[PDB]
Amino acid sequence: VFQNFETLQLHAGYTPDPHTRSTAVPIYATSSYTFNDSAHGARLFGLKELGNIYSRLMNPTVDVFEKRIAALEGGIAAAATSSGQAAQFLTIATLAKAGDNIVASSHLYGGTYNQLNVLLPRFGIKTKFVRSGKLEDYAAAIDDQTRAIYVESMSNPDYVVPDFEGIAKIAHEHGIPLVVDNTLGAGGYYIRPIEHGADIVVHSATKWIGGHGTTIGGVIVDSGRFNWNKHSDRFPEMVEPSPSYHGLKYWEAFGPATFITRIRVEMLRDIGACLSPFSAQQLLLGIETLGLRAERHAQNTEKLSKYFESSPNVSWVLWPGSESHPTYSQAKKYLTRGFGAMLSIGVKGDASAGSKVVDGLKLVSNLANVGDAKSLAIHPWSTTHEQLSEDERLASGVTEDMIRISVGIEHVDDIIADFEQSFQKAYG
Amino acid sequence: VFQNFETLQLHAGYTPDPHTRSTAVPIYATSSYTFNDSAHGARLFGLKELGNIYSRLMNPTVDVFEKRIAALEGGIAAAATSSGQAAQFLTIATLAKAGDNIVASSHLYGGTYNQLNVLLPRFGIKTKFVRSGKLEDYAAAIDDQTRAIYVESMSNPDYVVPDFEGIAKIAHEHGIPLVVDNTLGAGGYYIRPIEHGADIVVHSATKWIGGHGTTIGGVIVDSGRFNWNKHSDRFPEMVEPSPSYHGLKYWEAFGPATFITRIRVEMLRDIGACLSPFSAQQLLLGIETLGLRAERHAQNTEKLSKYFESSPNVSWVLWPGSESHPTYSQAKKYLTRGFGAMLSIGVKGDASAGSKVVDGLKLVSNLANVGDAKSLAIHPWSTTHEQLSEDERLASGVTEDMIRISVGIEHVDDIIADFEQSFQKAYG
Ligand SMILES: *[C@@H](N[C@@H](C=C)C(=O)O)c1c(COP(=O)(O)O)cnc(C)c1O
Ligand SMILES: C/C=C(/N=C/c1c(COP(=O)(O)O)cnc(C)c1O)C(=O)O
Repeated sequence: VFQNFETLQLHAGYTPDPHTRSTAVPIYATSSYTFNDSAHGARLFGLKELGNIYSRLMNPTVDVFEKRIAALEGGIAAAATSSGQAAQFLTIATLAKAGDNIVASSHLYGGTYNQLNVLLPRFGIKTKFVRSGKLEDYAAAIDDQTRAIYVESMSNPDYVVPDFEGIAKIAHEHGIPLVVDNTLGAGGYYIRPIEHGADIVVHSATKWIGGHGTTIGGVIVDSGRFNWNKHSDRFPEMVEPSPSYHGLKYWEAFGPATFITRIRVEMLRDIGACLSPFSAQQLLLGIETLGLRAERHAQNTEKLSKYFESSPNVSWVLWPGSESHPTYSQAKKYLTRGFGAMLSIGVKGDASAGSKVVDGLKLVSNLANVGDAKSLAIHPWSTTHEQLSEDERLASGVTEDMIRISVGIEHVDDIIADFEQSFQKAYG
Repeated sequence: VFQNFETLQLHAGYTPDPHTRSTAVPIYATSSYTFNDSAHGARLFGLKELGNIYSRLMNPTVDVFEKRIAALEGGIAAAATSSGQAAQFLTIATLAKAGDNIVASSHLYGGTYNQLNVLLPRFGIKTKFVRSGKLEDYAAAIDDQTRAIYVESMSNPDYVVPDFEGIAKIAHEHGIPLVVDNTLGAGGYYIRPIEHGADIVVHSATKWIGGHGTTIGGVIVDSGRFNWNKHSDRFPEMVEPSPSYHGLKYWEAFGPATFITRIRVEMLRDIGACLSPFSAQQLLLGIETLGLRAERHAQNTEKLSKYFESSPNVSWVLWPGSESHPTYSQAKKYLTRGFGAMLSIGVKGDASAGSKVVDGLKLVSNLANVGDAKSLAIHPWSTTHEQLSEDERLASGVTEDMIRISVGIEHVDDIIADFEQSFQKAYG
């Protein structure tokens, strides 16, 4: 047992196996695992014994990655997926089925919005979007078919910080879990939603968790704290005999691990959005420095917001740590280890000034990603949120003059100098 | 243009890029691809220009994998998935939505059956199973909500070969595509369903395509031969303005590549079951020997069926090249380059005779996989088909005494000798 993020990110969930004593995690580039005998195979498939069967469901490299992220977020267990989008999809598909709905903040990553608003309705799963952040609107949107409340721990790219505890209380009084996308909380370093009532946490490990922009992946973290038996009227599949496994009852067999066990033995087994062990190993190398990177990211982001605030060329600065931020009181309560790695800005001049400043950058990179160690910038109105209508973009805090900046871990003087010379060129 | 499988498996879909001139396919371990300028990023996201955006959707290593398989199967294009299960799920989820159904053969790999019988119904998508293989029963099952016919080119694990041409006509005359799971066809080497009417081909690339049991992966191959416009009454999303892309009309923009385009810009984008480049490079190493391996696999299987036919300890041999096989007339018609890499057997003795024989093998491995270069054996009643009810296993051809054998490319004498010594320990 360790308390400290900086120790867990190096040590949790792995012990050198006695056979090789390998200090680093091996890459188990295998699809299969040989049975000891026929009866052993029968027990593994019959869920009468834990053990490796097939890498669509489990892999010892992926397993270290799952346990470590679980330990950092404070959950009991995790399941890795092939992407952050798949982490969201498998979660929602386990909680809900045709005829159900979920309640969700309207401030979302554009891919999430399109998934909730376009894809899932094809399967009879609808989403009601709440724009205000007000507790009473979240409560009003819930009905008898609702199966979750869904929010981002810091919305991409306007950085709304939700009232985690208030929203969790509403969810729990209605008998539904709170699902938090904690991607912008950097693996639990900036924000730890399970400590504030979240029942399930999903991540795009592609971002800060991975940290180096090499690898797509996602992960689903189960708090173990939602009582599926007590709320079985909304979730009968969690307690009733399972058609997939000859009347197996998940709650009776697995208890607090019921949700994440279903994710694995039903959803990964049948949807098949599994993570490669090569990908897991790249994510593990990033996790080994997650706290150090997230610490420098937030320091650079703070200094860079100061420079932007006093710049004659900057119209506005959106940074969650600012006392003029619309949700500063939530940010102050929940972000006590740095106010994130992100800021957005609007620049002065005509409609083409935003592109001229980005295109003039020579150190910052213009691409679709966040949470690289390299500094990035993009115009989300035309990119990450392009699929939404203009009204849905504005309802998500995405404006047409906004430049989203993912602040890297380069020396902050070089980042500042890069904008400062790009400003000279577009203005004077 | 090359004709020959043996040449395509080494050359199709890749030319050394002029910058590095790398003869082998590089591993593009990157999440992102830097824009030339802001306008370029907007053109990419707007689907106005072809180009790398983000590895959840596209990756140059994965692109070679996709093009090479499409060329080997005779399709216009392909999309990779994280697993064979994901390939099937994304395909059906694009053809069907809540309220729709598909018609499928009852002779299915157990995970596919569970997908169709248990998972997809939760999304309002039901499956009607046909047990007889009779053209009339396939036709009687279709109704106005049907969206495809689904068959395996050689069913796992009784090796029923369908009447491809007859079934493809039933599908096309009712306005629906024939979707064929060609996993046991070995990437098109043994069977090329598109030559016999199939519109969409799915593989588990985990099997013979990869050929070394290192990597999970899937692929979807579009023939480009199904007129979505002519059948827009059953598939309106193929022609009607798309809510994901501001009214874009897919058929009008992409024509015969419409289905495979939606797989990428809708399903891989939103479900996110993508393949990593490390996985793709492993599978490309497989594909470079696929014809050589499949040829040796089938030579060994033929000789091994001969050995089993004349063994006193064997009760029955099930091999699609046998003139006694139930669908031998289909097999003789569609399998002209070797009768596959699989056989099944039942052994004399009590209930525990099959386990005695498998457990006594020292060269053949007892595990869950087919299509490894190493020879494999398993008991599908308690493993790959365990989730099915007894009646469902029997209607898929699976019985309790069945030993499924994936014949490897070891020297056939060592394979035979392995069975001999296990036969002598268990039968005196
Ligand atoms: C292969 N399924 C194997 C399970 C270990 C087996 O031993 O048969 C398979 C699949 C699933 O593909 P993934 O395992 O998700 O890549 C799909 N269709 C067929 C016909 C298979 O054999
Ligand atoms: C290019 C994509 C970026 N976003 C990703 C993302 C995902 C989706 O996660 P995968 O990309 O599927 O791993 C989920 N949740 C959040 C808050 C995200 O930011 C981007 O914003 O620029």
